[PDB]
This record gives sequence, structure tokens and C-alpha cells, in this order.
Amino acid sequence: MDDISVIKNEDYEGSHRFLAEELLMPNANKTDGNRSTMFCSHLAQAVTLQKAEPPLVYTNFENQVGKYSTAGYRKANSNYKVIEKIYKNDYNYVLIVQDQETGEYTLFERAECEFLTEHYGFQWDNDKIDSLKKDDTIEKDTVLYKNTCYDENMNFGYGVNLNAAYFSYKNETLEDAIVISESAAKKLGTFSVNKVKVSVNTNDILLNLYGDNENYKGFPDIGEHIKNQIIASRRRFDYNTALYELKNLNEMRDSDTPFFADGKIVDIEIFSNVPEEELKVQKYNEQVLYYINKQKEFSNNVYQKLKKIVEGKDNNVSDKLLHFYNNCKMRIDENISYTYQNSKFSGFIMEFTILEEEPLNKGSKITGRYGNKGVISKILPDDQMPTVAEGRFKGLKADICLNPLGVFNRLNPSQLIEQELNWIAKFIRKDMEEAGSNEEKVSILLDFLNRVNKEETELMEEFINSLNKTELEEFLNDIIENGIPICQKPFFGNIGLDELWELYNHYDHIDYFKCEGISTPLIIGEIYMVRLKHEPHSKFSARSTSFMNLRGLPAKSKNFKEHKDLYSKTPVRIGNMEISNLSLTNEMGSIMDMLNSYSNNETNRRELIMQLLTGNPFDTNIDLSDVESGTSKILKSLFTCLGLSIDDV
Amino acid sequence: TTLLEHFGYSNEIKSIIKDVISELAIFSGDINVTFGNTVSIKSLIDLGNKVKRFRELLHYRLPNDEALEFNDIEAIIKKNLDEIMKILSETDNMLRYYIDSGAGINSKQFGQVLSLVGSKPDLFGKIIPYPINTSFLRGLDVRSFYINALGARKALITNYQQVRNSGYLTRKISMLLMDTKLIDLDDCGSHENNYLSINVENKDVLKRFSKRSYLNNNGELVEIDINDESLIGQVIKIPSPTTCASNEGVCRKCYGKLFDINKDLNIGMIAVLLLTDPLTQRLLSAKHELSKPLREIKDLIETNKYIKDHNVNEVVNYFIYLLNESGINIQSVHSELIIREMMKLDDSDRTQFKNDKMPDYEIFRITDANLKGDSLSRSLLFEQVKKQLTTLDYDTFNKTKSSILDKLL
Amino acid sequence: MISNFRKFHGNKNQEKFNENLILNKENESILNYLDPICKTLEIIPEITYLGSSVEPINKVYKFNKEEKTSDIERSELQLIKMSFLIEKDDKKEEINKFIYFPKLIDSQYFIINGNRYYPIYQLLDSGTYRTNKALTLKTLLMPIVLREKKETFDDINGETHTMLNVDLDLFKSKVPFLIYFFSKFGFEGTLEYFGLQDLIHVLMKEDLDQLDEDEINDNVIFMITKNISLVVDKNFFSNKNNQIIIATLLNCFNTRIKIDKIYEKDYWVKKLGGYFTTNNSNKQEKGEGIILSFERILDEWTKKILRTEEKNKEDIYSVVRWMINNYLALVKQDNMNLANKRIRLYEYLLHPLLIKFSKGTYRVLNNRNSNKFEKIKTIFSNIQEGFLVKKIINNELLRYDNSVNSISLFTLILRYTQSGPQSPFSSNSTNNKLRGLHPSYLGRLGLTSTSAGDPGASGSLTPFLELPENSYMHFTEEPEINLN
Amino acid sequence: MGKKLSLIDFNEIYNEENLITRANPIENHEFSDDGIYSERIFGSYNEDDDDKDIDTIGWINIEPYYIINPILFTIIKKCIPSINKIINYQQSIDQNGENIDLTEEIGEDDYIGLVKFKDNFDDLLEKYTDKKKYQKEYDFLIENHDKIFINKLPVFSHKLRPATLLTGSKGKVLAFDEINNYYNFVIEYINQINEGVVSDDSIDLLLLPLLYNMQFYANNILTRIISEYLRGKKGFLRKNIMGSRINFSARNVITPLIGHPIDEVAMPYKTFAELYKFQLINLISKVKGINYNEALKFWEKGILGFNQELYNYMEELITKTKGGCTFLLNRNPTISIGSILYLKIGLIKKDYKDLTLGISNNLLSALSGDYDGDVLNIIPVFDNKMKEHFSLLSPQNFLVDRNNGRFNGDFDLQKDQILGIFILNN
Ligand SMILES: [Zn+2]
Repeated sequence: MDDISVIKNEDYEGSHRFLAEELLMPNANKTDGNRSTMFCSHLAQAVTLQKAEPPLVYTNFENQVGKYSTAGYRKANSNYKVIEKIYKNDYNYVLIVQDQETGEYTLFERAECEFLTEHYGFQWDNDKIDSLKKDDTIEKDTVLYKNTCYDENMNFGYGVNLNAAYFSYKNETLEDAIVISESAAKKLGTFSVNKVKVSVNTNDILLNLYGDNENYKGFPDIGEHIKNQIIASRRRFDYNTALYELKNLNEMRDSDTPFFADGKIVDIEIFSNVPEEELKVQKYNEQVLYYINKQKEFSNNVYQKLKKIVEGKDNNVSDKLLHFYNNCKMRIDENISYTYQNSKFSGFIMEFTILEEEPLNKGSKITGRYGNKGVISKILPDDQMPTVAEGRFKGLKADICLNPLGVFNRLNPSQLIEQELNWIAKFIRKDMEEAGSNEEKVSILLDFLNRVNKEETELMEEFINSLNKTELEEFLNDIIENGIPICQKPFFGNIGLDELWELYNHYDHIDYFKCEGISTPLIIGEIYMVRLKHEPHSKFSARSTSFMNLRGLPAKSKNFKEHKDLYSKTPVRIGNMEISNLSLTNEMGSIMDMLNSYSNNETNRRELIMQLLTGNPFDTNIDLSDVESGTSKILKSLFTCLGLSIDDV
Repeated sequence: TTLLEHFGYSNEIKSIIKDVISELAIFSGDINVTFGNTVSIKSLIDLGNKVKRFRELLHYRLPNDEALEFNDIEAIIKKNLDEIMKILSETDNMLRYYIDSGAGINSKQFGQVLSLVGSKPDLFGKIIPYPINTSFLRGLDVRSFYINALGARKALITNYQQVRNSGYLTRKISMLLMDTKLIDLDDCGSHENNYLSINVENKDVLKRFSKRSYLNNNGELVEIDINDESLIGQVIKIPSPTTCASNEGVCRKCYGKLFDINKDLNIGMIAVLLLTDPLTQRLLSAKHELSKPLREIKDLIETNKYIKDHNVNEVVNYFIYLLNESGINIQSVHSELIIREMMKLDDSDRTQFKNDKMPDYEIFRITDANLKGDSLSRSLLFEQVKKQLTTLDYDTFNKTKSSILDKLL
Repeated sequence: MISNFRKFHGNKNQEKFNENLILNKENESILNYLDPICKTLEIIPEITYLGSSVEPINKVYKFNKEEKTSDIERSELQLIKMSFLIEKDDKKEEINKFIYFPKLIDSQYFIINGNRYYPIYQLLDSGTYRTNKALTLKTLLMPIVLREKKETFDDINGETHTMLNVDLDLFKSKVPFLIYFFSKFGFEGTLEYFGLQDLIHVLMKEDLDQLDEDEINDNVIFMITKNISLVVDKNFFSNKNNQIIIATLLNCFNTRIKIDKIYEKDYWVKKLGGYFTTNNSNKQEKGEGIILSFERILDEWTKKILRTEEKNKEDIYSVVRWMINNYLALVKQDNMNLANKRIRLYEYLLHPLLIKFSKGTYRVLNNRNSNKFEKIKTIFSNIQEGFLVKKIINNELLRYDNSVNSISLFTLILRYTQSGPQSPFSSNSTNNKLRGLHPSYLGRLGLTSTSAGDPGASGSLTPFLELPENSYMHFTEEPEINLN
Repeated sequence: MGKKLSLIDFNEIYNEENLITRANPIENHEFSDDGIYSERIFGSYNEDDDDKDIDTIGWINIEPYYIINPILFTIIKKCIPSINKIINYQQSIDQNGENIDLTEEIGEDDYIGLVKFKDNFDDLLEKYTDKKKYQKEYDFLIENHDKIFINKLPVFSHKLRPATLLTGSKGKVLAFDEINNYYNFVIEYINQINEGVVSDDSIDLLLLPLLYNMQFYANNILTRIISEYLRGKKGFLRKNIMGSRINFSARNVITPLIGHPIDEVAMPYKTFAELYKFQLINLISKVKGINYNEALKFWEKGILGFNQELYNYMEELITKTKGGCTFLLNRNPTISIGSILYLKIGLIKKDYKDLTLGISNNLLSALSGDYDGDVLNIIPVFDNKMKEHFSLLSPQNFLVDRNNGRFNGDFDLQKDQILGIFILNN
């Protein structure tokens, strides 16, 4: 279009206002549109990493997006003074502070982890806030806490750099398969938080799952870890069945209702609608009574502490302060009934929030910064993995081996650029290690940086001139032990082929890594990695015999959402081409027999279970009747009630 | 393949073939660990240092000093890509085996990455006036960046509609074709004039007509030889299921030598599936020019105007020509079987067909043809059941016939 | 340390994002946008809107025993009170109503029912869009549509003019704009209103004959009816848009006409009514009623948002004049340039309230055997304090928080969805062109971040975009074409 | 063959026990035993112990005045156009009123109501008969005097009918599907006829329009209960009858595997434990020797956390079975030849957390899948005869090309192995 003629490179020269997402991915100048789109979606799909690190090759914008984003920390809006501190439970507490200048009061709080949505969440590094004590001035830029994505100095971390090499492994890296060592997988640790609530009415009772007779606890305490993937269970009491079923309370009965989860208890919240007298005469409700007393004591203390503030009209408070205080005042007062989901309940409802770490599961996904997705196929002991054992770098090991089938088909030579840049950086690190005097080693360091990025080299030279001698030495120590960072602009100022050409021409000491026993001298380099969310556990439905619908047919249920089922267990349905392809074989009677035996015919399925349960486990000799299926009978009802009829032949 | 011939098409040889295939795969696996296959551009850089021809080839741009036409830029990019592949194969490098074997390397993407990118079409399918002079490795232009983004969004939209298509045609084509069966009988005993005539224009039709028989000068049905060339430019009669005189099903004569292979499975179901898969894949890839013949094939099967305007020999020859245009290759026997299902005649008996003059040979729409089918069990399982049950237009009250799905009800 | 250097070098960067754009959501105030939602009730004279105000949340609980009930589903809402007035039989009633709205949290979030919802920008058009053959204007009440048609007319000697008329099709009826002005100000008030009075003259057949040929060589004649005939300057008729005006005027050249009918405004009131309803008695009444309704078409919000000169938007008549005086140029406009588009975030939220209030005001439009006092009392009763949030959660104006990690400025704060409420997006081929990208997007919209679920449905704005101030969040304060 | 259409006479069909009488569905906060929500005849919604089946059919008397059947009515409208007007009784001023006062008499055929039209049905058909167009319809009417008028009206099972009694926030709302709605009107309407015991002309002047609405609602019933119950893919005729749900099934995500022949595949421990639950329960009952209930307890403990003994049990089970415990693997959506595979279990994965299904690489092309995240479905097979019948679905059968009779390219070596063998050879 003429607008296509309108846009000029001179208009946008030396500015990145056009590019939005690839601001986080280096060297977008060489990649294709599909890959960029994939990367943008992945960055929408990134997950928290326990061992998060800042990438080696950076584009000056990670710090920006981190600083501007406000869902990962809490910066005090102005300088305040803390007046008091209270603690609800062992792992959480609240801070009452006052504005230094405005004279207004404000709340803060801590918790071990934050619940984002369903499974997803993250653990909170509350070191800074916990270091604070009473009667201490807080500063405007002080951050009370932060997620693990943020480093000591607010450096953004959404992935980690791993050693990688291009290599095909036992025809097992076919398609997008990725193989990783055990240590690296141990690194890609990710948190997960779940919230689950249980209701106890007057009928159902709990069980002493945890502990002896004296320590009746149906659910693990705060320090305890949930055992056997079960939090609690309830028995449906009946007046008649009080002589057999209610017996042996310590052991669970077959027909009960358990709850399923994993991790460690992080926090507990109970809502009770029953008078406390019953709880007092309830032995199987001692734990809930104890927790209720603890919570009530907390609320009493907070109300007593904040009464002097709230009743003082002259004082200025945040709406948050008033809302919280009114909530506690609601809690302490009597005759306060709770009506969940616009309906009163009986007994109580209690909610557990739980946190747990996961390592990498065989079958998860990892992608770089250019959409090079994949699936973790198999994981190995690192000794059983290609290593280089020659020269200065003898004994180097590569954690992951990507698929070298083809990068040219995926249209993104940028990964190779990053890899060879980092490998060259490794070699430079070795060279500067070989250096003896500080002046000459910093000279060669800035020489290389100038070969790759002159302006960032100028900034380094300003910094090193700024640094004092001993600090300067500590800095070179950090370089030799970590590495050297490289700045790489997304679209304007990045490297091209010619600079790499010049580098290899001048760097005649560069040489292929000669791995042991491997015929070709492969290449090892650092690449950034980020782990996605799509896990094999998310689609794992498997059913044997669950609740049938009104039509006497299989149907899904709501137990899984309420955490009553370990696995999802939602049945599969056979469709058009399914019956078609099954009828590709000339066994229509056989297909009908299978359909009747599985779901359609009640009598046939029952006789299948009967025959199959007993008899030889190794040999199953089924016998089928000829009773009319339920589907045929209900269709007969359809026709007869329509005025239609049934008449074979 | 040839092994399966000297050993009688037994089950044991099939088992041993599976075993040897698996073992060969495992051996390739161990050899592939113990031999490296890594890739990096340092190989390219060193090659360019060694060979100046490759060096200047990668260092090239369009001569924009003159106006360049679309065909000219396509020709120049084609010649450059061929030169790249030729020089890469000629010289030793860490990717020589890659391009010689051909696994994991696409010529087009390679030429796009190293040589210049070339022009791209607009979302509506128009070439841009300003082709991308640069190449993916070298860099990009902001305008080129916009062009690439537009192309990617076009691909995404096309993928969305392609998935939304949902594979609907296979539903009805299978639902109609699935009832077809086979009957073990030596010869339908059809008339000589019942054999349909086909003219030969290229070897492709001979490929379409393997494992079958043609009447010779003596009229004997001798096996057709695809390698044979004496059949060029000749109209000859061939047996077919659409003309078979067996009322129970299809005789082994019509199915040719292929019959013995297929006795296990529903012949019609293989025909329908083996047709619907590559055709849909080709149509979907083309949508991702050549698409127009595919739509023509869909119309010929569906709209039925050409059938209403012509005769069975003409329609089958057109179908063969369309199959050739589409690029997919399937045995003509299955096509003739789809035509056999397509058939419609006044007297359900095929014995009249064995006489000198065949009865009326009309063919209708695929949905109409299925709804025509006198067996009501398959009709109800179709769509448009409303008019079938509440109206008397389709005389569904009248119609009655046995079928496989009739047991399913 | 490495971290020290990284932080310093990130600080030294010169390229920064737009800070006020990030915190833009805090800038919006509901009271200002709510005011016109109250004002649109003023179509019926009975309501007298006084004003609305946000109630403070300053209330503090005190211990009491009212068997009160508290619920776990947490929602953070503030109360807003509107005050309207009515006066009947010398007695007055000040009606006061209250509603709940969610509050901003974390400087961008809403908490309703113990769940976290986030509002996002919505993309729409500025006004005066082009589709089919018809020029249109998008207004919250009813989009104004003008549709053109060819016409051929033969002059005294038979001179044929292929020549295009723009009829106005509003209120479910094709009613030309010239007859609106022509009932309003008369034929001569109509002609002088555009300043084109002098160029146009009209005479009866004998008076047409006495007109000298010099006038013909200066004015092309347009015969009205077998007797009457108008004349327009040839130099004036040179302009194509002038041809369009003369064309709609030719459409006014109805077959049945008398000189006194040309010289009475009540006649055209009856004509307008007959277009609305053929009933002779209703012709006058319905003509007047639709006159005031057509005045109601304009709303202060639309006048504010429109980039036209205020003299061209003083009243709705001036608006239509501006549209048809420039019709051909406004037909030629880009359908994708963002200067034609705009972003809205606090408007659609009150839209369900607008619909309910419009329903009430429409019940007041069809008032019959109902005292105005009791009518207003009944109308200001269906609204419920929880109705606003209930409608919002029903119609999914907010989106359920689907985040997975802390990064939020690049998939929550800057996420726009082109579709939404009051939106024309569907599976159409032209909507397929909507999924297509446009070069004007460059540097103001993320051009490569569409959702793979539905291409082009939603995207991310670039952080380097700076929207002009005092343009109601217009990407460009000037229109796409300035009509120079 | 199959289930044949015939509007067989209801009188010899109908049974006295199923004739419903007029009563409101609810009664004193309990379903009435005489209305449509009867428990006497008609099942119990919450309880499935009802010995009588869901296919019981309810029934409504209209013997006093016979009514044309709705099913043939559309056909009737074909044979005689606008019979809806003939049965539409506007010729009345006592209660209907003067109204338009101008109508199309059409030889006084119109506005005679249902009873007169039934009386002169043959004459009206002779008046409206096309020997060239409507002759076939008129012939099919000829073969069907007995079925045109229907004396009994049936009603679906309330257990089949999804209609429920919800407790709406405003109050207890009987949230019925629309079906019984018209049915209720119908029975309520028929109430008037059995209400109209007293005889008087003006009553018949109102009774005949009641019959008009009777037929109108009958046509409403047929059209409505065919709109959704047996139409479209939501309809019952395609959602269940051809294919339905399966109770012994699972689905998983595939990952590559080596060191085994192409046919062998491995399954995650958890899904194998769930699929063959009853085989293991049988073996554990035999070996432990105690009743099956404690065996079920042990199996629960086994699926809860990893156990060595239970793994040994499944290893014995795979080793000693006749067919090797084979299954069906199908790839949604199956649109290619052999898109279903008959595979045999070879090894149980020991690692508890592993949940992916191993599969040999060479089967990727035949089933048209990729390791990117596809979800594939597994159906176990139990009967030995079934094993033999599905042996034709084994990949060894698909090894031969049913197209050309050569070695199949989908089982040919894939990319990486092609490369490796090339290195070995060349
Ligand atoms: Zn034959």
C-alpha cells in the first residue's frame, strides 16, 4: 500500500518504538514472524523459577519491565514510621505503620507464598521485611519483599542460562525431543500453591488420621507435611449405623470422603457457624477448636491495639485500615452468621493454603528465547553425557543437548548467534584468567567488548575507572567465576555476520571442542532457558467405573474440582470416524458386542464385571447375552411416543 | 517389497519384516550417538574463507539500480539457491552428509536464510512492490520487518480457518461408502460392452491402472503393464466394479489381482479413507493455483452438474484427469468403486447389467445418493432427517433394505 | 559486583517507557462518564437531573446485635448516589438512588466475590465510518445512516444528469435531511442555512418561460413538476457535493405539489409525519415528535468526542449539514488508520446501566393513562444497588485473571481487545480483513503479539506510544482527513 | 429392516395403567402421583432402585372426540392447502366476537372446526386433490384411514425428561424443559373438555376452538421434541446411538522410546494400575486369600503411593497373560488409514512421577502425531475373541500397503535413522 511506501527507515532510525515484545529477546533482526509470535506466546506462558538468574546476553529492557511491573513486589510509597507489629500465625504477620509527613496510618503483611490462580503461584522472599523491627524508620525506595524473579539489586530474572550443545542422541532427539542432566533439572525448580476448602456439617465427622489418641488431628498442623497425599477425611455418621460403621474411628472406612493434595500447610482459615459449647464437648473437634481460639485471640489483640487509632476522629487512616479493622470487629462480635454462596451452612468450613516445590517431570516443556520449544524426553546421570576432556577446559560437561535435526527449517539463526557468542566469551574468560596483571587483563576484556559492543565498552571503562583497586580485583574475580555479560540490542545495534567473521579471523586461537570418544568436535555454549506450564499431568483422565448419568450411561463428575479424586478420570467418547475405522475390520458384530459390553447395556456390562472379577486372571473368557441394549429401548420409547413404531424386517 | 513376493505374502514374513525394521532402527540409534551430527555457522564462515565463490555468493544483494520484475527475481533467487546447494554438496563441510541425505534440510528455507529473502504476498495475495533485498542471516529492514509480520499473521489466520474446517466431507463420504462389501466369486460374467473404455495420454494413467486386465487383440483380459508403452494413445475397455454383474457384491475378476490382498478388510472403507486423507491434506496445504483443480474435484463429487451433463465413461476419465492434476496418486480400482456406489439404476438386479444394453445409469448428489439408498438405517444416521421423518418427499416410509448399520440400530 | 554493574548500566539507558500511560487507569473518574448516562434521561421533560456523587467509605462499624451476616465472597465496592428531581401539582420529590462499583486495587485491579478481575482497553472508531454504500456515524444511542442512490433527470431541452441523492434512513424510515431542514426553517431558511440561498431560484411554468436564456446559461434548470421548476447556478452545480444536495432536493420533488404547499411549513410537517405514519392527524403530531427525537439524537458526549468544529456540531441539524456538505470526501476514508480509531475503558462499564435507563425512559416515551409522578416512581424502582456489578459479571466486561507469573505490564496492563461490547467483529470476510494488519499500527500497537486462539482478537500496545492529552485518548487529535 | 415407521392404532396399544388424569405436577411440596410427575407408574428421579424401567410410557385419553394426528398433519397440509384455516374456527360471535367481520368463505369449507372437517374429511380431500402432484400423498392417505385420527397421546419418562424442580433464589422454581410445558397446557386444556360436562351450544362454540388449539399444540409437540432430542449432533441419534461413552478408557501424552521393537510400548504405572484394576484385584484376592474388600483396600494403598509388591503383581500379570494385555491407541481426530493402532504392552514404567506414554518412533507417521503435546486415547481389550478379531488392526497388518501392495512408507525409517544409515553406508 502507499502507507507501506510511507514508512521509512529514517523515520524510525535509532529508535525501537515500533517493537514491543521482542524488546525482551535479543537479535530480532534475523528471526521470522512465526517464531517471534511463538516467543511472545511463551513469554505469556512463562513460570516462576526457584533458582532464577539474569541472562548473560541482555537487552537493557529486562530491568525496565521488572521495575515498572508491580505484581512482584511492594515498594513503600513514601517514608513511613512503623508503630507496631502483630503476628497472626507462625508464618505470617502484619505491620501497623504511620506516614512520617502526612500523618496517616497504613498496614502491611507477610506470607510465605502468594496464590496467583489454581495451581500457579509463587513463594515470597520476605527477608527484607522480617529484618525490620519495632520503632524503625522505613525509606521510600525500600522494598519489603520480592519474588525470586528479582535479584539483590532488582535485576530481572525469568529464566536461567544452561550449557547446551547440538547433538542427536540414540535417535531419541527426533522431532523436538530434549534431554537434560539431573543437576540442571534439579535447578528448574518451580513452586506451586493450592487452596482447598472442606465442609463439616453436623452429620459428617472427622477422623484422627494424624497422631495418637491424645493428639487428635484430622489435618496436619502448620509445620507438618501432608502424608499419603491425603489432608483429611470424613465419615457420614448415621444414627442406625452407629454400632458398626462408626466403630474403629482411627481407621478409615471404605465408604468415606477423603481430600487429596500435596505439600506443606502454609495457612489455615476457619469459618464456624456453630456455638462453641458443642465444640467444647466435641473431642473429635479439638483441633478446630484450638485453631478457632488462636484466631479469635489474634483478632482480639489487633482490635485492642488499633482501637485507640480507629476511635480517634482526628487521625487519618487508609480505607484499607478501616476495612481490616471492621473485618476483625466483625469476627470478634457474637451472633455473626456466615452464609457461603448466598446460603447458610451448618457446622463449619475450613480452608487450607498449601505450597510445594516440583522438579522437572519427564515430559515437561522448555523453550529458549526464540520459540525453540520442545519436550523433556529423558533425563540421565550427567556422567552418561558428552563431555570435552582436552586442553585447558578438560572435563567440561554439557547439561542439555538440543535437536540438531534442522534449525534452518525453523527460521531462527539467532540461537546459533547466542551460542557462539557465549562460547567465545568462555574462551575470553580463559584467556583473561591466563593474564597475570590487572591492567592488561582489563585491557583485553575491554578490547573484546569493543570488538562486540563499543558503547557498552565505554560504560565499562567508566565503571572500572570509578572502581577502587581492591573492589576492582573483586570484580575481576566475579568475572572469572561467573562470566562476562554482553549487551545486545533487539533491532538497532545488534551483531551481524560480518562482525563474527572478523572475530573468527582475528581469534585464530579459537578451536572446536574435541569431545571424548565423539567423532565430531561439537560446540558447547550458554543459552537462556525458560520452562512453560503445559505439563503431562494436566491431561491424565482415566476411568474404570464412576458415576453414571440419568440415562444409565457414563458421565463426568465434579469430584475432581473438589479434590475428591486423585486423577481427573473423565471418560472418552467414540465418535464418527471411530466407529468407521473400527468397522474397517469386517467384525460389525464384534464392535457392537464391545459397545454393548462397555457402556450401552447395563446387564451386559454387569455380566462382564462378574465374569472378569473371578476366573483366571491371565485368561478372560467372556460370555455375552442378547438382552436389548438401553439405547435401543430408549429409542423405541422415542419412536412410540412420537407416534412412530418399531417393526424389524 | 520384492521379498513379500517370493515368500507367499505369509504372516511370518510380515512379522520378521517388522522385527528387522525395529532392529535396524536401534542400530541406527547407537551409531548415531557414536557419530556426531552437530551444526554451527562457523562451518559456513570457514567454507567462505576457503572458497571465495561461496563468499561473494552470500555477499550479494538485488541490483536495485534497475527495475526488477517478479518473474526475474524468482528466476534469480532460484538460480542462487541451486548454486548454494551445489557448492555446499561439492565441498567437504560439517553439514555435507546433512544435505546429501536430505533429512532435516529444506531447500527453500535454506535459500531464504542464506541468500536473499525475496518478495512476499499481501494478506489478499498480492506481491509487494518492494521485495526484501536483505537475507535472514544478514539482517532485516523495518519495512521488511512489517512484511514478515504480515506474512506470519496471514499464516495464522489461514491455520485458524483450516482447523475450523473440521473435516466435514469425510463424514458423509464414509457414511455412504462404508456398506460396500466383497463376494468371493470368480467372474461376474458381465457383457463385453459393459467394460468401460478409457483412453491413454500418459504413463500416469497406466500407474492408475495397475493390477488389472485389458482385453487384447484376441479379447482376452491380460494383465496391464505400467512399464509397457504400447498402450499410449489408445482407448481400451477395462472391467470395473461400477459395471460388475454380481448382485451379491463384487467378483474377484473386477478387483483384478489386487483382490487376494484385500480379502480381510472392507474394500469400500479403504477406498473412502485412502481418498479422503491425501486430498484433504493437499487442499489444506495449498490453502496454507493448484487449489483450483482440488475444488473442481470436490464439485465433481458433490455438485453433480457434470454427471447430469455426461456419461459414466466421460465422468471416470475426467476423474482420472482431475486426480492427475491434484498430484495425489491412488489406484483407479478404488475410484471405480466410488463410482459403483455412485451408480443408480431402475432395476436393483445386476443380471440385466450382464446383457447387451445396460439400464438407466443415472447418478445424483452424494447426499442425495445416500438419501436415495433404500435402506432407512443409513438414511436416519445422516443429516436432514427432519424432512425424511415428517414429510413424504423422500418416501422414507416406503423404502426398506438391509445394511450393516441396520444391525447397529 | 556483577549485579551492581548491571543495575547501573540499566539505569544509564536513555530509552524509557511512558509512565503516565501505565498508570492511566487511575486517571479515569466514574462521575464524569456517568453524568451523560443520567443526562440521556432528559429526553422526557419530566425528569430533572440534579447530580451524582461518590459516597465516602468513611463509615466505621460499632458493636451491635442485629443478627448480622458476613460472607466469604469478598468484593471491594464504593457507593455512588444519583439525585434527580420531579415536580407535579406543585409538589416536588427528590429521588435518590445508590449503586455499587468496584474500586481500584494495586492501582490496577478489581476485587469482586473474592476473585480478581482486571479491566482492559477497548478499541473502537472515532466516528463517521464507511460501510456498504452508506455513510454512518457511531453514537451510543443510534448510528446515523445516510444512503445514496443514482437519479437521472432531463432538463427543459432534455439534458440528462446522472446525479446522486443521499436519503436519511433513521427511525426505521427513509426520510431525507432536506425535508428535515425544510420543515424546520422553510425552503428559504433551508437554502440560506447553507449560504446557498441566492444561487437557487424557483418559478412556475409560465414564470419559467419568462426566465431569460441568460439565466439558463448561468443556471441549469431542474424542473420540479409539470408546472413548477427550480434553477441552480451552473458554476454552483459544478461541485459534485452540490450535485448531491440538488439530488436530494430532486428526491424532494414529489409528484403531487401545489404552490401554497410549497409556501407553508405545516405542509412539510404533514409530509414528514406521513413518512413516519400515514395518519393525517398524526402527521403533525408525529412530525413534531420526531423533530424533537431527532434533536435528541445528538448527545453532549458525541459532540465532545467529535473532531469537527463546534459550529458544525452546535445542534444535530448542524451535524447532518456537516456530514452531507462533505459527503464525498467522508466516503473516502481509511477503515484501519488508528487516527480514525480510539480507546475506551470506563465507558462500556456503565453501558448496561445506560441500557436499563434507556429502557425506563422508553417506557416514559410510551406513557399512557399514567401520572408522570407515579410513572417516575415506578421507573426509579427497578434499579438495584447490586445491579451494576451483576450486569458487569454477566456480560464479561472484565476478564477473569488468567495470569501465571508476575510479569503483568506486558500482558495485563497493556492488553487491548479490539472486539467486545457494541462491536461489529464476527467471522465475516471483511472482519477477516479486520484480522489483517495495517501499516498505521506501526509504533502504536504491538504488531506481532496476537493470540493464537483467534488471530487479531487482542494484542498489546507498545510502551513507547504517547497518546495526546485532552483528546479523550485519541491516537491522533486531528481526524484522518482534515477536510482542508 | 430396522425399526419401521407405522402409526399403529393406540387403542390396542394403550393400557389403562398409563392413562394420566388431570393434576398439578406438584402437590403440598411433593410430586403428585396423578400428574406428569407421578411416581406410581413413571419412575423415581433420585432413586434408581425402581424395578420398572425408564422406558415406561405415559398416556392421555382423547377418546370423546378423535383428533387428526400431528405426524400426518403436515402431509395433510400438502394434500389440502391451508387446512389450518379450515380447522380454525372464526365463525363465531358469541365469544369470539365480530372481529374482522370479513373473511374468505371459500365455499363454506373454512371456519368449520375440527369436528366438521373430520366428518367431511373425504369430501374435502376430493375437493383438494391433484392427480399429478399430490396423488402419491393422497394414495398414502388411502392406505391410512385407521391412523389419521389418534385417540391416545403419549408422554416421555420424567427420568428421561431433564425437567427438574430447582429452588430459585426468588423461590422454588419448577425448571422444566419446554416439553411438559405444552403437555401441561394440553392436559389442562383437555381438563376443560372433561370439565364441560354440561351440554349447551355456546359451550361447543367454545369447545371447537379448544380442539383447534389441541391440534396446534400437538403439532407444537412433534416439532419441538424433534427440534433437539433427535436433530443435529447434540441430538440423541448421533451423540449416543452410533458412538457413546466408554467406561474402561484412558488418555495420555506420548514421548519417544528406544531399545524395544516397534510394537512394544510402555505405560505409566498409575494409568496401568487404574485401567486393569480388576485383574489386579483378582490376583491379589487369590494370593492374599482374604475377601475382595480388604483386597480393594490394598489396591487403594497401592495406587496412593509407590509399592514394590504391587509392581511385582503387575509384572506377573503382563508376563503370564494370554494376549499380553493389548489395547487400542487412537489419535484425535482419526482421518487417515490405520489411524487406530492395536498395540501390546511390553513394560511398566517404574518411576511413579512419570506419566507419559512411551511409543516407538516408527509409529509416529502412521498415526499422524507429534511429541509436541498431542493427547491420545487408549481403550483396553479383554475378550480373547476380541483379541483375535482386532489382530487385523495390529501394525504388522498395516505394514502392507492396501493401496499398492508394497512395503509401507509410514513404517519406513524416519529422519534421524535415515541419516545414520547413510553415514554407515556412504
Ligand atoms: Zn464383476
